[PDB]
Amino acid sequence: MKLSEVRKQLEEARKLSPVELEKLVREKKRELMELRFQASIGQLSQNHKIRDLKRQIARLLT
RNA sequence: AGAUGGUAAGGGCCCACGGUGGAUGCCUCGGCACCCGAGCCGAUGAAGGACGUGGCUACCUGCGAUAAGCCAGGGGGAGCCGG
Ligand SMILES: [Mg+2]
Ligand SMILES: [Mg+2]
Ligand SMILES: [Mg+2]
Ligand SMILES: [Mg+2]
Ligand SMILES: [Mg+2]
Ligand SMILES: [Mg+2]
Ligand SMILES: [Mg+2]
Ligand SMILES: [Mg+2]
Ligand SMILES: [Mg+2]
Ligand SMILES: [Mg+2]
Ligand SMILES: [Mg+2]
Ligand SMILES: [Mg+2]
Ligand SMILES: [Mg+2]
Ligand SMILES: [Mg+2]
Repeated sequence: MKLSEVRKQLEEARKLSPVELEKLVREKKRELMELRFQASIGQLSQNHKIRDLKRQIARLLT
């Protein structure tokens, strides 16, 4: 389900949409690096975090 | 004075049981022929590729930095994150 709650308001992100969507896409991309960094060091990441964070940015990126 | 036994280093034929080898039978995811259908793609970048892409990924498959995937419509009704 996750998606709906998000993707719905992701469109609703039409307050300052495209611009806020760029800003948003970045924070989502920084959180990703932090993740692959912590996953890099070994015990400090638990999988799906990255997958879900990726696919999020993909629709987020629309 | 004479006469004729035994020995098998090894060999040979036969029997039994194995080793090696992959014939024979059965099998079939594939192939073959015919018939019917269907018949163009490309600068809106084709055909075909290269390098990438998974939390751990050698290869195959998929995909393309939104990267085994994103959106929506339809199908479907308990399982799902390919091999
Ligand atoms: Mg989805
Ligand atoms: Mg005598
Ligand atoms: Mg005698
Ligand atoms: Mg003998
Ligand atoms: Mg002897
Ligand atoms: Mg002997
Ligand atoms: Mg025996
Ligand atoms: Mg034999
Ligand atoms: Mg034999
Ligand atoms: Mg066949
Ligand atoms: Mg043309
Ligand atoms: Mg191609
Ligand atoms: Mg590949
Ligand atoms: Mg697909």
